Amino acid sequence: SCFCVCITGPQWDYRYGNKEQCKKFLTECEQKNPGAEVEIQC
Repeated sequence: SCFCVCITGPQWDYRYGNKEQCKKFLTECEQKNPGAEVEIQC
């Protein structure tokens, strides 16, 4: 099970899911938020 993160200033988003869902989360993070701080760990 993976943990992934998309931080945009004071809005902090997190997901717990499988690797496919966390890869999707980071792709969406990047499309919406080019400057986000990110993490994936599985």
